[PDB]
Amino acid sequence: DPNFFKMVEGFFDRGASIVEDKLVEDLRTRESEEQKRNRVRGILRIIKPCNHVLSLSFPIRRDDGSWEVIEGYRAQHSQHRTPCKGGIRYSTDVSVDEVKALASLMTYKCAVVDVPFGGAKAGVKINPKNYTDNELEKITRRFTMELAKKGFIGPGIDVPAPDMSTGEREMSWIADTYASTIGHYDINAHACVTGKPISQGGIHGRISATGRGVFHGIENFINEASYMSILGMTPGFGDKTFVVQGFGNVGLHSMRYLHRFGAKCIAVGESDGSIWNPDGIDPKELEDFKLQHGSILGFPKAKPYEGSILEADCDILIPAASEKQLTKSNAPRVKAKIIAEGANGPTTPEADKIFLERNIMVIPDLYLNAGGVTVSYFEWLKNLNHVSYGRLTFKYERDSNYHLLMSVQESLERKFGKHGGTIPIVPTAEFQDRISGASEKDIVHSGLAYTMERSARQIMRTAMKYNLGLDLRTAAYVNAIEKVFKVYNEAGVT
Amino acid sequence: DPNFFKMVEGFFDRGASIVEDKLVEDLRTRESEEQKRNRVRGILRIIKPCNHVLSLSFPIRRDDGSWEVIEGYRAQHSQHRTPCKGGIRYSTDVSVDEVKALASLMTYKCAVVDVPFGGAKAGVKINPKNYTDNELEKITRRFTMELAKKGFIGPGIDVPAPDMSTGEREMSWIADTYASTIGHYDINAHACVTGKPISQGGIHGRISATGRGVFHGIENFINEASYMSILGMTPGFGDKTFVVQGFGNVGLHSMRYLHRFGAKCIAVGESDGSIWNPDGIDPKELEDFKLQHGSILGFPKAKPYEGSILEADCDILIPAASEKQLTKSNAPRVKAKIIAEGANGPTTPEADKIFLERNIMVIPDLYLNAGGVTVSYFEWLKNLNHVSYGRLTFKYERDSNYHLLMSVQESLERKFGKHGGTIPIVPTAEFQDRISGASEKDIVHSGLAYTMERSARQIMRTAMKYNLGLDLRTAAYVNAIEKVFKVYNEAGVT
Amino acid sequence: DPNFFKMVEGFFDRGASIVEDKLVEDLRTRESEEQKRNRVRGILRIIKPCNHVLSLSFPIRRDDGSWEVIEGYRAQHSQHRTPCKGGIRYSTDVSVDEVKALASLMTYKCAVVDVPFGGAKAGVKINPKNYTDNELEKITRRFTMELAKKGFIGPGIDVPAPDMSTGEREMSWIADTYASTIGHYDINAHACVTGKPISQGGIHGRISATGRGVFHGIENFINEASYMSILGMTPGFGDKTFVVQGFGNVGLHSMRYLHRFGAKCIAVGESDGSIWNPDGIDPKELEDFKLQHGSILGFPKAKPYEGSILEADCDILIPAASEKQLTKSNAPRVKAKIIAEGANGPTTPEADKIFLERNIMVIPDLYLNAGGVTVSYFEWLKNLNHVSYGRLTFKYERDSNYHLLMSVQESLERKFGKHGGTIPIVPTAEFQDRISGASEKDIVHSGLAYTMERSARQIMRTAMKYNLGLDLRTAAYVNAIEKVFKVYNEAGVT
Repeated sequence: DPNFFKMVEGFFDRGASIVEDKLVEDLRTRESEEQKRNRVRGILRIIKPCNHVLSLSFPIRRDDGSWEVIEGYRAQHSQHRTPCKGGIRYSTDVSVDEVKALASLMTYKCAVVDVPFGGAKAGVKINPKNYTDNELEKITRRFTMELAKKGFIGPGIDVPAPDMSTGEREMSWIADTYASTIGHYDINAHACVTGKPISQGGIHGRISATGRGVFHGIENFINEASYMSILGMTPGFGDKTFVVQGFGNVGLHSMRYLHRFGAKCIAVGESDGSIWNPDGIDPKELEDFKLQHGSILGFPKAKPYEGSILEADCDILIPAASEKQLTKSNAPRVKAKIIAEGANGPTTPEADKIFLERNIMVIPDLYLNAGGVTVSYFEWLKNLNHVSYGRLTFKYERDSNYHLLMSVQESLERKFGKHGGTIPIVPTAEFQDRISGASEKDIVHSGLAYTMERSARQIMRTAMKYNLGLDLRTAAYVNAIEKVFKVYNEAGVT
Repeated sequence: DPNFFKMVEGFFDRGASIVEDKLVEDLRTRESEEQKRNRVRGILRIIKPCNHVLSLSFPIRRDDGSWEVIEGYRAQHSQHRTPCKGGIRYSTDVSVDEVKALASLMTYKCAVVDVPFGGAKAGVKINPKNYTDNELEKITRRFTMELAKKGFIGPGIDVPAPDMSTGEREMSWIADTYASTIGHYDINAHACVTGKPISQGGIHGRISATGRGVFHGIENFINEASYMSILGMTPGFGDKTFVVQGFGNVGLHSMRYLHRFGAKCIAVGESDGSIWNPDGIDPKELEDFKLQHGSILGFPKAKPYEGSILEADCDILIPAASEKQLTKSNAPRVKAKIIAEGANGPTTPEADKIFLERNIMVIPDLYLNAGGVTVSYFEWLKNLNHVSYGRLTFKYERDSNYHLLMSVQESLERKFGKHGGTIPIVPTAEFQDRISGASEKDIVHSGLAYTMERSARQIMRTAMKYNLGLDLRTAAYVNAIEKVFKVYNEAGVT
Repeated sequence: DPNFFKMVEGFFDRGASIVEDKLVEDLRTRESEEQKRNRVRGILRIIKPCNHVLSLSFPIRRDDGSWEVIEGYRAQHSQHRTPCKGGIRYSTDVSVDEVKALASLMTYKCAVVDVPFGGAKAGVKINPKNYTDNELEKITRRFTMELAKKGFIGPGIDVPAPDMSTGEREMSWIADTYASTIGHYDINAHACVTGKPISQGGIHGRISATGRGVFHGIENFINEASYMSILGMTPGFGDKTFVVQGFGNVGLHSMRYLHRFGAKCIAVGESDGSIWNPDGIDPKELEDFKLQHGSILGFPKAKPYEGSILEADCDILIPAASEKQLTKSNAPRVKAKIIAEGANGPTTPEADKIFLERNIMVIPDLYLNAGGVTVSYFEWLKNLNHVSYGRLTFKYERDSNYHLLMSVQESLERKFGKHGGTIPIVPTAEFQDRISGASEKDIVHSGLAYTMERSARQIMRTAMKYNLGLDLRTAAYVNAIEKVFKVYNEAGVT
């Protein structure tokens, strides 16, 4: 099993060759009179590497007293985009290659969903379990101060992002550290770091967002008639059967939203055990069972599944919090029509080739897991604006709606109101509840869904343009590479 | 033919006398107990001059190698407004008076359309044709660095604007130079310079905007019944006949939009030649003919016009990219009912007096050519916000519209739905396309049209207030002078 | 042959063990009541690593046009000292370990001679010969801009230093780049980079200084009676015979100053060839012969030396611009009484052990090659002061001297001047020339000699304290480690 990093480098090279074969044909050819093959190759070679990587060896004092050094790597992929986003990870055995490849992946993920951010990644070689909470807080504070003195962390340059390992308390600590080290003089200093708690300007519904994104992404490919016909199944709006690997938060939200949309979860797969039901599993009952018991096994009115969850005859299979569980041997054996990646690199490229051979759709992880990035971008914008979304406009919109309804009322009474009185002023119960229950979370949901729909449409158009019938991952990579090429090409280079 | 600069100074003096005769009567009289004639005269004398003018003599190295100096003049008219906008021009024979008068004109143009910007102008004494692209890039970079070291260019102080001579590539170079010289640390540094390409945060539809503005401006005066009655022609919404001088981009967009609105272009005038048709000329066919041939002469189903395009019996005459083509002798000879200025100073003040004598409407250029300024201001705001307009609200608005339609559906089924089913949920085909095709360009168009309508209404009110029946240019100048007077008078002076 | 970097790490560990065995005994024991062995070990572990290392992958455009990336590594060892000095090297096959070990060596070298600077090193993976002068200038400018945006280069943080590969033209380019990128607003911005040309505030006599330092260092050990008696030779002020390996600038200045001091150079060794004379070689004649011919072979009144220059029966042997020419086998064979290192790592640690066995003195390179660092520090101070040294005081001092002489004159005439007139007012011819020829170069020479004498005295005291009879290198390393320990230990740690 090759590392994820050679995986990313190969994906970039594969997309780069295809996009280079096309750019020199249509626009780069008229861009300059001289030969453009070398010019585009040079642009691609400039795009490939990560611009900045820095290593910090900073002392810390343990609770008992050790005075030992901690090594932390910060990688900023590029400064084409000035504001960058970078997740922070506290894990043993991190490398400089770790953060370089993750920064490249992050900048491409921001590119595909049209989020104006560069890619970055911070990795601290430490085991969070071994060290106490106070020691972890001191490590975070020291790392933040050292990173700030070097001019990396900051609203203008780089915004931290919460990885699965890091909680929001760490980011409250990071925000306090930045406020102390650099100062709260600037207005934009409030938007220094994302992932903040709600009282600190934090966006609402952030935890569900990633899972929510998955629920949208699959939807955007289910609605398409062409791909569903190519696969050979009818579009499964409500009759689709899906199973999920693992019980992560993203998987939980995804299965809840799929059940709300009408889909049925015939089985749930997890490392500890698998649960099988003839028709479906209740998301709320399963969630309560998991929160109390701690394991999905033993669910009432359910029989544990025997075998491999990947090989089940489901319409959709969603691997979540999984790394290379579906191997080269697994791909021919599985009969799932659609594989939707909820985690990073759930499948091998050889398995992808096998899927292309057997005409099993793979939906790229890069498009799916960008909901959290989009919502973090929205939260950054909210922190910059310093206003809850729609605060000044909710009553204005509802007054406009009521006035429109009253206008329809008066017009109907004027024309057809000679006998009796017409009452169109009454709103729909769902619409009335939405008007009364209007909040910023609705705006965030609408923006996330709109961004996901646009990204899916652009991915489909790119796949059609380059004749990638089923290799959606390559199409997404080509789209990201084309966008980055464009920004760099027309941006002046000193 | 007097220079445009004595023209501007005389316009300012003419407006200043009229506004001074009025301010001391109504509000300045109660403002202070003592004599106010001298106080208002002092305010006007302070308003008149340009605050700052700076000359740079900076070395450049030619491709062959010459080591020769370049002289560049930067004029900021005033700092009453902190953010200023200033166009950059690369032309031989520029002067300090050049940039002073152009800065005064720019600040007045920003004032009339309620754009919160001061006036500025940069002029570099050089011939762009003689020097190669690399030499021009080096000149731009050196000029930008020298201007930045003196603290003129910057989001807070002064934002460059694209003149007809300068392309967007020069402004990409200027943005890169500013990012290098001062740094990308600030968030607002992204909004340092307007006119950026779309990938860099550039506004969409900028090229058409100026022409679009013309199409709106004339409209805002066609709809008015009082002025049309005074002229003596019926309001020509669709039966108006218009001709244009030159084939500039502004003229092209103006004639296309006029044809879409229903107006007919009986003839097209250009320096190379003129084309005459009995009824109209197709904008798309003429545009294709011009792009291929390079000259409008020889258009299919058209006969070249013999004589002077200015003297044609058109309802509307639009000079574009023209300087004093309509002289004192021309004004009595022309029979066009309306002259709409698409360029700076197309007509002489003596010709304006003759037009007032013969009751031929002149629509001031200051109000017409401000569409580009307004759109540049919108793009600056977008760069500050770092968000495409309406991104978070499009789906919310369309969901609200669908909910309103469904509410009307349910109410109609409740009242008149005893027999059959009513279907008001279906939107208009045009409305449905607009909902599906919603984008930022629509918002920019709406904002530009709203600003132009407001400016036209204020100009009409000012003209009525000061008894300027047909001298709309003087009314616009008086309005701008009054606005500037107000900002300065009630702002504290150290 | 082990790398120089394992050499430095082993030297640091060897010194650290010895200094740790002593600190816990005398001062650290009273510093804190609890156990101090672990405390001192922790301090040493914090001291060892380099705090910051950053890698830049920046694009450049070749003259033909290639658009290819350049990798450059910057290592700052620590910030215990805020102003750091770092040499810049343009050489193929540089590594991050390269710059880390060189930064550690530089900070220790600054520590031994009491120069308040931290250690740093910049290494660019490129071949200067392949690229043209314009390409090299562009590489330097791009590297400087990228390093400045990250807040490394600057008077407060890090000052560049000229390596043997880099000329002063590169540093003029670097100074211009820093002035453009950050700005000349600050007074201290003049002192951003050392190694400047004289017109730019550059110190005089910088080129000779390193060689001059060698001439002082050996002197400071020749004058000592104890070490010379231990070796078993009489102190050779004028009868000493010395030979030099290579014909570097440091070697040239060293041999010229030794000849002026009265020493005789019986033979000169170089890679191309060796020249042998019974008594001595004229430095000026040899310098002219080398500048014209390009090789020392064929010198008039000289016979080429046959054999190995290292094995010659000289009193002093000075390797210059040499790397591990004296190996383990060489050490027993050589009969030179004193080996004075003019370059970095001329000898292996095994050869050092053999020298200790055979009681042949080795004078550490760290103490010898610090003259250039000291003079660069003096030049930095001059740039900060913005005044040539002694400008306001030369005439004052000479007036004071003349007044003292006249006072002695008058007193002698009062007491012994009854008969005749006494003339003590006349100064010594050498003293009169020095008074007339007073300049800043004399002050720089005096400061360099004073610093070298103090460093030699401290090294001797440290060697006596720790019972290192002949291992002067270990004594110097222990002294540097003790100084760094002190600064860190008594400085507060967050």
